[PDB]
Amino acid sequence: ADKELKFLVVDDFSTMRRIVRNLLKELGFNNVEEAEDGVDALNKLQAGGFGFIISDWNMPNMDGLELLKTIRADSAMSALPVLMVTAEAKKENIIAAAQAGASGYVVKPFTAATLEEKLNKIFEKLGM
Amino acid sequence: ASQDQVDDLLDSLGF
Ligand code: BEF
Ligand SMILES: [Mg+2]
Repeated sequence: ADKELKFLVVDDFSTMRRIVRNLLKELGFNNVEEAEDGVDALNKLQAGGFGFIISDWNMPNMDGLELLKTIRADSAMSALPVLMVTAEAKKENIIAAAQAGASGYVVKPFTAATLEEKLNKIFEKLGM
Repeated sequence: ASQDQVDDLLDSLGF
């Protein structure tokens, strides 16, 4: 199984990036970089090689919904999987994220099992 | 929404 899949973990909260990085490590993914908002994320992404994004919503500089739309509109990365992991849990917002092309959606607080389950589901949808 | 509510919502959107 491909464990070199390179993840970008985006969240303004250091503890949450640490949680997500540690969980990915458990799953066998050691190629993980971090960003603190959408602007930071877009800079990291131009270094190449990223195969998967896990992103927060509420962040300064550029929020996760803006980030997601930007990625979906870029020919350099239009179909790049983006898992939302966020405290944002209003039905309207979840629908909006989905319509904006989110690959999946996890509400905080979440268990290790939930993250693994949602990542697996995305892999399956894409033939990964 | 709980995670179960999110999953139900996204299932109804075709995920
Ligand atoms: F700030 Be994230 F949306 F939890
Ligand atoms: Mg945040």
